[PDB]
Amino acid sequence: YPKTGVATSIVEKIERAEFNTAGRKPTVLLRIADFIAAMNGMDAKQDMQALWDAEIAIMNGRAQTTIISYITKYRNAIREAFGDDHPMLKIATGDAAMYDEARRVKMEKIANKHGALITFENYRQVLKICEDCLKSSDPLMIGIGLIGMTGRAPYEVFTQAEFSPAPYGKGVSKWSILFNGQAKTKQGEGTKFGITYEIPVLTRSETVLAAYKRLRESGQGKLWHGMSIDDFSSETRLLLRDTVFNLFEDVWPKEELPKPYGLRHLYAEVAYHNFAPPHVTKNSYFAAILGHNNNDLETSLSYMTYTLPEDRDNALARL
Amino acid sequence: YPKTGVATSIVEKIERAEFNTAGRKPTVLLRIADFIAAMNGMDAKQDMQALWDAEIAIMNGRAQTTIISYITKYRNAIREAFGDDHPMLKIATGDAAMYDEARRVKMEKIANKHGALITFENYRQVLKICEDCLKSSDPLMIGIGLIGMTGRAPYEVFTQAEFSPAPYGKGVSKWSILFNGQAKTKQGEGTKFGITYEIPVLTRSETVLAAYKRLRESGQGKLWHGMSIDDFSSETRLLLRDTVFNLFEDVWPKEELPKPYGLRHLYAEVAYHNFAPPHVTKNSYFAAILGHNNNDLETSLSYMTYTLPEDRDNALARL
DNA sequence: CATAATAACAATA
DNA sequence: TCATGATATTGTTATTATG
DNA sequence: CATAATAACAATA
DNA sequence: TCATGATATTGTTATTATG
Ligand SMILES: [Cl-]
Ligand SMILES: [Cl-]
Ligand code: NA
Ligand code: NA
Repeated sequence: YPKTGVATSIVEKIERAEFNTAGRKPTVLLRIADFIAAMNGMDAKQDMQALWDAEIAIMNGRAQTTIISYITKYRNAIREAFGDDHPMLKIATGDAAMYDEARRVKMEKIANKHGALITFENYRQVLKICEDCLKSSDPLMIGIGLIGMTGRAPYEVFTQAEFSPAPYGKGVSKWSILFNGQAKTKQGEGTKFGITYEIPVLTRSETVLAAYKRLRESGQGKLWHGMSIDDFSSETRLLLRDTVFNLFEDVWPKEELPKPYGLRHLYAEVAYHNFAPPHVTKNSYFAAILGHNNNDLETSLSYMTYTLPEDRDNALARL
Repeated sequence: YPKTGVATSIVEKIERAEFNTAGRKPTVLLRIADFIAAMNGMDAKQDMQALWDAEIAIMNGRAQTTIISYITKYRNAIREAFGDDHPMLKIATGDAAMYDEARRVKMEKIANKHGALITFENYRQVLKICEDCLKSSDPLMIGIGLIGMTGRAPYEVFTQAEFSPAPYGKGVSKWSILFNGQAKTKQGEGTKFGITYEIPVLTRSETVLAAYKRLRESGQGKLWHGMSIDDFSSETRLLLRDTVFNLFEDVWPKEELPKPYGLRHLYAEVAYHNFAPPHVTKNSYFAAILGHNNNDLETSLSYMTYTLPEDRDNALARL
């Protein structure tokens, strides 16, 4: 328990923002910096409570998810400046009802999607487009194609993925590769953090591996590699978004706009349709190929979004 | 907040047990009765804590699930004698780690089953046997057949089920009926408590309805109707168990012994295989036909236990 | 000289 | 299963009384 | 006289 | 997503500087 410290990343972001040619003012980051600064020398939890109450009063008007995210930012700043043992971490948090309601809403959305799956009629054209993106010389395109083919998250694909040949007996597997660099694990001991596991691919493994080699050895590929989530977001998010919008504009199901992470969802589906052994559930297979926490099947629920046109067809054959 | 009261059901069970021709002594019920008796006049929470600590010390040696169940019994007794506002309800409970570990174990079991589904090779013979049980004159048999065909829980089937014709446009549906009397709802406002909803049946609806009419109008049927869970358990559980063991001894998959609730599991599976529309997930369909809480998909995980031989076959066709 | 009856004991949803 | 701090079911076995 | 750049704002897993 | 009290990602839009 120290009473002194500074949140380096926020301050650096501000000082970096002092040379902005355009864009918003970093007001939130400013408030966080001022918060941490005012925290220095504080010992009375009453004062801490008052401060955090001021901050809470400021965030009034924002959306629930937004407020939650901001709270996450504040807490990470506190951890960065003062450590995990600071008492403010017992004060600077959301009220229980907030997280309860967030959970309720999320589960409601998932439950709604499960009762109204979207028919991905042109999924073959999408997969085709990704496979075409594999051969492009534009690193972004190759990345998108890799999101489509390996089903790895954008951050994983662009910043930290490790793809390698998967041994099939005494040879190399054609329809699967080894992957390392799972994201969002939070370094849980039951997670795939630092674990190399085998995943299926929706095209020949040679093409995937080669394409990833072309991506890594690229200039933008060497710029991307090792990036923090903020760096990657600020650098690529909107461009990737626009490019994805434009690529699949006319083939994506009209119930929704084509977003990058959708390619992950679809992947799972297609993968399950083609490679899943008969002794496993859809939840279990999703959980396996997506690299989820040990013994978890609940996260998989979030990925059941589409239904394949053939499944739709023969589910109408049986009737 | 009163300090006086008696748990009527326990005492009545004891006084009823005073005329036992055979069987164990009601020691647990005795301890609960003595507990409630000693609670009378208690005002100091320290004393309450000491008492419940004595009880906890007694239960040492039992299994975790057992201790949990016993705690449930104690709490229900406290609620019966003193009401929901008694402070002992804040003391007479399990420590958080116990329920955490229970959850962990349960989820681990489910996750294990999801990665090793059992091939129900002879499920057609089982369904056939149930359909045969529908025409029997033995009410128990009819009940079993109804567990197999309607997929309703034993307690529901024998004690409180309300089956009725399901309207299909301007007529009666052949492959579905209306059901009322959902169990285990705990009267949640998002549950099917007191709700009549439509369920699929694995044989013609006429046969089901007729068979249930023959069951209800029976003597044992009129004895069963309206029974508490304890009454039904003590009256029927072991007989139903033995009969179920004997009926499906040679056709049930050899990975497990044939238990009544299995017929529910299987039901779901078969139902999903035959009736599920293409726009819904297996989780959602299970949740729908099993009558689960609103927006819940997690309970359905517990019912994915078997895999049908045809699915096994064509999952090996695709390979 | 042995079996059925009962509730403890236990696991599942 | 409903809620996420537990309860309500379903499943198994030791112990007891009894010509 | 208008567009791109940036971080706020927001939702998903 | 990992844990079940939240965090780490991915997705959207208002605001700002700038010949
Ligand atoms: Cl293909
Ligand atoms: Cl059939
Ligand atoms: Na919301
Ligand atoms: Na256990």
